[PDB]
Order: sequence, then structure tokens, then C-alpha cells
Amino acid sequence: SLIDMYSEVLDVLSDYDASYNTQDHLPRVVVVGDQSAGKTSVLEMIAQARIFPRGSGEMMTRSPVKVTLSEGPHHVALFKDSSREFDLTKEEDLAALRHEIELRMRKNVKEGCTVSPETISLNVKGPGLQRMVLVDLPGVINTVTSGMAPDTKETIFSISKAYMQNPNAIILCIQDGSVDAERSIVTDLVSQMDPHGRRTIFVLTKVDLAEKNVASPSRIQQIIEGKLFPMKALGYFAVVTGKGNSSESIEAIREYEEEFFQNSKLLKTSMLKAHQVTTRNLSLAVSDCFWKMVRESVEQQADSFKATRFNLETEWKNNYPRLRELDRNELFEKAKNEILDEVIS
Amino acid sequence: KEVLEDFAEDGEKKIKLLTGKRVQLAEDLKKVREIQEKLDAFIEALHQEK
Amino acid sequence: LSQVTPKHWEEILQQSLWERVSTHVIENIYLPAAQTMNSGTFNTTVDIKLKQWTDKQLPNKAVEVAWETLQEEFSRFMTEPKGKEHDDIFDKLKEAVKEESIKRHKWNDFAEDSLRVIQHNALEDRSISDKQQWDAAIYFMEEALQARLKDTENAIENMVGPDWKKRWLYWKNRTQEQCVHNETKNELEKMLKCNEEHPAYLASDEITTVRKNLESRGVEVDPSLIKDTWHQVYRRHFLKTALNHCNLCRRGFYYYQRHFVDSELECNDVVLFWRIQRMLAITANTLRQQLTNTEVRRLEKNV
Amino acid sequence: ASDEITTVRKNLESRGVEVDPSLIKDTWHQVYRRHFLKTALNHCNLCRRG
Repeated sequence: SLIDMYSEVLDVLSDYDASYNTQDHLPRVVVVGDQSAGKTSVLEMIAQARIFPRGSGEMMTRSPVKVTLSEGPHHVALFKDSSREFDLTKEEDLAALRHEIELRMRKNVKEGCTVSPETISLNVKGPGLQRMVLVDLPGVINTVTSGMAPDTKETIFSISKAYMQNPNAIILCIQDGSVDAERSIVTDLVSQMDPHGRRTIFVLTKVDLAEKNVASPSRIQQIIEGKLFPMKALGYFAVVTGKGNSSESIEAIREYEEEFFQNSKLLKTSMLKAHQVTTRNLSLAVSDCFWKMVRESVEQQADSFKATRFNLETEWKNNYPRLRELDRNELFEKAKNEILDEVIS
Repeated sequence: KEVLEDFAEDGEKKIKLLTGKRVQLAEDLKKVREIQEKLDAFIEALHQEK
Repeated sequence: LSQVTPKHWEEILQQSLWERVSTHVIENIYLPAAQTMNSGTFNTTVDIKLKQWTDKQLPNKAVEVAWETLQEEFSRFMTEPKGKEHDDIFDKLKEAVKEESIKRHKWNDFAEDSLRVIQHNALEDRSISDKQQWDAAIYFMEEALQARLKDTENAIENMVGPDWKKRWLYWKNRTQEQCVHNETKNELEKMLKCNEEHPAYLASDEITTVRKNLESRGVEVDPSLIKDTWHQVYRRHFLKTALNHCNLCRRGFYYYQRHFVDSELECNDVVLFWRIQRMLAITANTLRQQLTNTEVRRLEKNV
Repeated sequence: ASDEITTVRKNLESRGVEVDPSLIKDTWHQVYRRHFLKTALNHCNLCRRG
């Protein structure tokens, strides 16, 4: 609905302005994750459909995907360059869509590289879906894979930094709950790049696995309440991505996560706030904050665009008052007609 | 007529041949106006929901 | 106070408002746009600058100017000495009430928004149908240019001094720095004479060429001083060039009457100044009517 | 020196003449040689009674 137009506006802005002079004035959602950190599961959980390719420890996400969640009569996903609709309600179409996405990732790869910086805009429709735009990025690997290009890690870092360059962009960090914050570089980079924390949001995965590992409650509470981390963010949320299997259904994972947290002793002991868990609470808070920032930003952009267009029109009148503006195609038609006239003359 | 049809099917040649202040002004105005129209529709639809 | 002829109010308001904004208009708008030789780009820059300034700053300045003029007449009438018959006991009470009334004064908030559109449409016209209006704009431009030229001459005279003929008559001797500035002036004179359409900005290699000629005269001058002298010289030269343009444009109304766009006598400046003069006349009349009607009741209420 | 060439070239442009730096260098070499020889001749006259 509304977010469909917002996504279209962003796409046209990127095409019109190759640089980020104007693209850095609108809010955005940036997602950065490590290897096997459940970044794909979290994005799939929000989209309520497993549309990304799955691999046994291999980084299937070889190209960034701009996944857009909108309001639609049916839960379907549509490519920007292709009109072939894919029904996410059927598992057979989901598998075909995953293969198509992987094929698009390989096609966009240039010569001499493994991961291409090009982003593919995907519109995932569905009734009741949150109206927001998500960005999928390749996982950050501590050790460079032998089968990948030597600059793949640098390309991933550059893409994440370019996305984070927008002062209104919302940071969505994804890591693993079984790995300490000192063993991951992504959390350090996020804290360094956002000293204020006015837009940083941290997402922790495999919370059930961490609890089954007998994690210290103090560390979990400090992470959620922002004590261990020097940065002071708006808030912290924890979600469960299941048991880690690549074939588990989304509905079973969500139901299991809700039951696990309902019967969890930590929540009933009031160690962690009840509204700081579950994906529904996080999605609602992110959507409301993102939409409010979009409303203010779009008003400023609309006034600026109107003024800019007025200046262009004024220049046209001053230079060419007795002429009409035509595009490249129309000028070609006018030119050929003049040629035919000269032939007759 | 044959030459024009071949030229019409190749937009790259048109871009190289059509370089001028008038051409750029028209193209930029079209793009800016198109973006502005989308922004107006987005703003109006957003504000009419409530 | 309301028994004064409207002409007196309009003359005071027009002169005060014009002098209040003349410096900002000429320096911040006219000068940057006049650098370009393209009339279309020149006009486009002027229109963009006008819209930006008018939509936010013009109503505030007009309100302050109108209120200040009302304050001058009102405060004076409170303290006008009526010869030897003037009483002094009431003067203390008059001043106390005057200060309190001024603090409680509050101009209409909707006047600023209404006037913004009013002068916007007034300035949007680009046709001069009256021959006398064209002549009036020329005279108005000449007076404004002469005032700016006199200030430029004063700064140049301070940096250099009187002419050798004049300094001999007055028995004044130039200082060493003054003579240095005079030599720099001669160098800039030759540079401007050769290239009559030199850009306002300077270049490093130009400074080196000027400095070497100064060394040929046994004078060492820092690049900063040369840049400052060049700025003043260019301003004076541009003002003189505009004056010559005014003389050429004096008989250009007939050419403009036939829309001789192809003719090189494109008196864009005269049209722009005429728009400003017309806008000032409308603004003065509108403020006079508002002062005579809108704010009299508020003044009475506060009293 | 290069800046000397620029100063000479600008004076030539003031006369409406465009000259390449190579030509200026060649002319300067011949002029300096002639000037130096004349200077030596003046030195000979002074050194006559030396």
C-alpha cells in the first residue's frame, strides 16, 4: 500500500541520483549479520515466509536483496524486473522462488568477483504484513572462504557502510546468542559507527539455545538493558530462530518460541521485561518509529522537490520561452519529420 | 525510412547524438516531476488512512 | 496622529523601507547574478533569490520598518515642545505610559502571511507599459548607483588618497603604503583596460604577473593586498559600466516596446529595478492603510 | 623559470599574440648570448686602462 509507493520512490531516487546526495535523506533499515548467526531466519520470520536459499553452513546470500513487505490480497512475492508472481502459501513455489533468487544472485556477479554489490528490489506482498522496507546483506565471515573472492569480505563491509551512511537509517544488528560480544566484530563496528545510539537496534538470535547452554542471567540482562554495551540505544530485543534447522516451518518456530517464552522462568521472575521479547513487539515498535520518521522526511523532500522543479522551469522560461520540452524519443520524431520536409523541399 | 527505423531501435546512438542543454533540462525535469508525483500520491494516501 | 496627509506617511515609509533593504538586495542578489554574462541564467538566479528572501525575511523587515515609523511619529508627538507654553509635569507621565504601551504593542500576525502573497504577485509582472515608469526606474537606479559609487570612492580614496593635482593644491603628501596602493591601482587599470570582460574572481598566476611588475618598480606587495585592491577596483569599474549601460538604455524603451529580444540592449537591470520600485510603492500604500486602520484600535485598547 | 614564461606570455596576449614556451626559450637564449657578448665588450673597454 503506502510502503509500495515509498519503495518505488526509493528505487527511482537511486536510478535518478546514482550518488547518495539525496538518498541519504530518508529513513532506511540496514541489517548486518555474521555467518550462521540466524540473519536469514530473522528476516524470514518478519516476512513470515522462507524465501531465501538455504545451505548447510554455506553463505547462500551471494547478492544483497531489497525485500519489501507490503499489504496484498495474498501472501505472494514479486520481482521488480519480472512480473512472474510467486505464491508463498505453497511450498513448491517457495522452492522455485529460492532457486530463482539464487540464479539471480549468480547472474549479477561480475567477472573476477564472487559477491556483486548490486541490490535486487523484491516486493513481498501479504495481508497483515508490516509496512516497511528491509535490506538483506551477505553474512560477515571472520575467515575468508577459499571458494569466494579475496575482496568478498571487503565488499560486504563496504556495502554495509554505504547503507549505514544515511543519518536516518535504522541499524538492525543480528548475531548469535551462544557467542560472546567480544568474539564478534559486527557489534563493535555498530557501536563505533553510532556513538549516540538514537537509531541502533540489536537483535539476538538462538536465545533458546543460549538458555539451554546455561547462559549467565547477568550478561543477558545487561545486553537487553544496555549496561554491558557502552552504547546507549533506544532498546534491545531477543527473538528465537528455532533449533537451527534449515527445513523447519515458520509457523512451528513462531509457536514454539511463544510457548518457550511463556513457560520461561526468566520472564516470570521479572528479570526481563515482558514487552522486550517476541517478534510481534519488535516489529510493531520498528514499524511505528520508521513510519513516523518517514512522514517527517517525506514532507521536507516534497517541498524541496517542488522548489527544485520550479527552478528548472524558471531556467527553461528564461532560456527557451518559445519552445516546448520534449524527451529523447519525441526529439527523434521531430528531427525525422524535419528531415522529410527538407527532402521534399 | 530504413535508417530511421534502425536508429530508433538503438537508444544508445540517440544518447550519444542527443547531448545539449535543452536535452538535459527536459530529461531532468521529467524525472523530477515523476518523482514529485509519486511523492504526492504517497503523502496523500498516507494522510487519508487516518 | 491620524489627521496627517497620507502622502507624508507614504514618503516616509517608502524611503525607510528602501534604505533598510537596499544593501541586502544589491549586495546579496544583484552582485552575484550580475557576474554571469548570460541573461537567462542571470534572470533565473534573481528569481530564485527573490523567492527565498521574500517568503521568510521580507514580511519581518516590513513589519519592523512600519512599526518603527509609527513609533517615531507617536513618540515625537508625545514629546513635541510647544514653545514656551509647553508643560513639564505631564512629560514624566507621558514617557512612562509610552514605554509601557510600546512593550504591550503587538502587530497583527496575519498581516505577514497576507502581504507575502501580495508582494509576490506584484513583483511577478515583467511588462512596463508606461514610458514615464521606465524613466523613473532609470532615475531611481542612478541615485542608488551613485550612493554605492560614493562609498566605493571613499574607500578607494582612503586607501590611496587625493589625485596628484589635488594633493598638490592641498599640500598633502601620500604615505609609502598609499603610494604602493596607487601603483597597484595603475596595474589593475591596465589589466582591466586590456580585458574589458575579466571575471570577478582572481587567479594565482595573475597575482604573480602583477607582483613581478611591482618588483620591476622596486615594490614588494603581498598577494592579500592585491586581492583587496582588485575587489575595490572591480566594484568601481562595474558601477561605472552600469552607468554607461543606463545611458545606452535611456533610449532603449522604443526597442523594448517592439520586443527586440535579438537586440543586444537587453536592459534586464532596468526592468528588475522597476519591479522593485513598483513593489515598494504598493508596499508603502498597503502599510499606510494598515497603520491608519488596523493598528489604531489596538493602540487605543492598550492605552 | 616557468613563472617567467607565464609573465611574458600574458604580456604577449595583451598584444594579441600567442607564443609557445619553446619559442620564448629559444629567443631568450639568443638574446642572452648577444647581451653577454656586449657586456664583455664593455668589460674590455673598462679593462683597457686596468
